[PDB]
Amino acid sequence: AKLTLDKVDLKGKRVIMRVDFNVPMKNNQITNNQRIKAAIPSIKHCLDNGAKSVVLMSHLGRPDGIPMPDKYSLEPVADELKSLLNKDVIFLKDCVGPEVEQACANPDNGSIILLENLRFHVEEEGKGKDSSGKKISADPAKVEAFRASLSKLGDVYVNDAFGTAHRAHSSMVGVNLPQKASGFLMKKELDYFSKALEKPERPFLAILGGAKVKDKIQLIKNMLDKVNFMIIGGGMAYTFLKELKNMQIGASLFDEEGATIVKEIMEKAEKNGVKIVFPVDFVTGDKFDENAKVGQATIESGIPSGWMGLDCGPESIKINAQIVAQAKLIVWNGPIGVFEWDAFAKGTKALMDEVVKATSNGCVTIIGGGDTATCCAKWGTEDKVSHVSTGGGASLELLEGKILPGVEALSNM
Ligand SMILES: Nc1ncnc2c1ncn2[C@@H]1O[C@H](COP(=O)(O)OP(=O)(O)OP(=O)(O)O)[C@@H](O)[C@H]1O
Repeated sequence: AKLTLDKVDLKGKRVIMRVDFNVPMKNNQITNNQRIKAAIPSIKHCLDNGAKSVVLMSHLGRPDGIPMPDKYSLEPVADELKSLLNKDVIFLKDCVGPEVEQACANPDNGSIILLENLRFHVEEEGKGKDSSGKKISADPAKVEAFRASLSKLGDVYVNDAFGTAHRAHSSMVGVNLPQKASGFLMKKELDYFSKALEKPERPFLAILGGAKVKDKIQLIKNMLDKVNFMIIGGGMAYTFLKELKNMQIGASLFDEEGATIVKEIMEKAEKNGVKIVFPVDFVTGDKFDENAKVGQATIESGIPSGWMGLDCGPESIKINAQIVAQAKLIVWNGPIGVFEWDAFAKGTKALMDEVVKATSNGCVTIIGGGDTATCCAKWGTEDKVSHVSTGGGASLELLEGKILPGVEALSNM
């Protein structure tokens, strides 16, 4: 329901665009330009649609409100963008100030400008850390002076940075322009999560994985008000199993605090006519380590002392397959085993295999931006599923029922 890039007339207008350029980079090298490739459609569309200019702002790393051009500069990204675009980019040493305003006042037609790391200013995030790592706070008055500067730099504002739309930062909620719209990536993020929330197709399956239960209560609860089925994997499972199946979980992880909301969750599951499924057998390790001895266990046998459950097993994979294959909409957030290690990634991979199969068969599949979005990368299925969120933190909040400021800041119609 929010304004989008292709619905705005960018004829002869300057465009201030907030994009995701937080790329892994060691020594100003950039070890994965993926996120930079991703923003090109939006920028291209602006040039191709008559934009006088396009001003790009972003952040990279953890400078926490201190300019740090030596390790978190966007400069290496600015000329990496030139390569990818086969067009020169003008890098500005800062993101605000007199120089930055003149440079973007009335640029030559079609020029592309990239401002320095926004987080070099404590006003962007609204918080920070000084020379000794201690937390400092931005002055609400300087924050608004910073935002007044950023707004001048453009005539139309475009947010194509979903990954930080769950945080009301300056670049996200502070640009005051008549039209604030979603970029092509952002638009896609919204288009799909809108599906899994406004009026989902059924059967709607929610696969929730992860380590602790305490920080998934909201996500679990909000999903129970919408889905038909729900699978819970990952370390969480052991908390529910010990509490619902009197299972000896050995030395597996256990969320003591979350264990007290279990019965509250199962209630929710019942009032909403949903039946959660958990593993039934497990792949174990004699220690939380990649090359640990691998063993097997079931709910009945439980994990031996010392050992711990690290991935679901053969019967769990089968049950999972059956349920995945009967869904029209699947939302997957969180692997169901320690995917970082192959000895215990089988369950997660099998699930991926099945989910990809569901996409081919008409099922819309949505993946969380965190640990799950990287799984598609490690196994090239980023183009075999309906959607892979480009932002873990934001997708989690969206799926939790929380308000995403960056989004509500966008214009309507
Ligand atoms: N059976 C398990 N035992 C111990 N740790 C596990 C197990 N399964 C998964 N994990 C761990 O869960 C960790 C992530 O936990 P956390 O809940 O913080 O993120 P998450 O639930 O995976 O969310 P997301 O996938 O969106 O980033 C992974 O790094 C993985 O190592």
